[PDB]
Amino acid sequence: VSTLIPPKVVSSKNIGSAPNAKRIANVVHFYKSLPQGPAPAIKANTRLARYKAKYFDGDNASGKPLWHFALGIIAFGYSMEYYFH
Amino acid sequence: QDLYLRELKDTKLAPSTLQDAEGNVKPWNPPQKPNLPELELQGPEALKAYTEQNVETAHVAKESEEGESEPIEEDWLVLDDAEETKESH
Repeated sequence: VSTLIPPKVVSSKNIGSAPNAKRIANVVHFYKSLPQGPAPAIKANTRLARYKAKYFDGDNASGKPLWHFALGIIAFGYSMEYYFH
Repeated sequence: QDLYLRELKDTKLAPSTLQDAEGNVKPWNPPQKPNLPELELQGPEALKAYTEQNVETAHVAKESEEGESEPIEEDWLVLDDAEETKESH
């Protein structure tokens, strides 16, 4: 008999139902987000970090470190091969 | 003119008692004094609704109703109903 008032009732529930769950999921991660490679930490030195940076990095990612390890184990084992036989 | 004067006073005297003089009515027996002034005076009221329209009965306008001073229940119910339909826009 009178005029009910829909057009300003969105205060109680934000428009949409499915994207409401994703709103909180995607709005919160943008605060603590790296602008462009912040704190890359590409430089380190712990007597083995240089080897990791030079060979164990994703830029090369080749089979050369495995061959170097094989050569090193051969060099180490030559001495005890002489010692045993 | 004999063809004129006698017919003239004949056409004057015959309705003289009818209209000019108060001699009821001579040409026809039924009375006219208590018929058109009196019986037919209610004729328009007889054909129409007597004592119902000629009096022009005036009905005072009924007071226009409203929400009947409901400042809590009506507003809350309207808001809840709009909330029910807002999820399915």
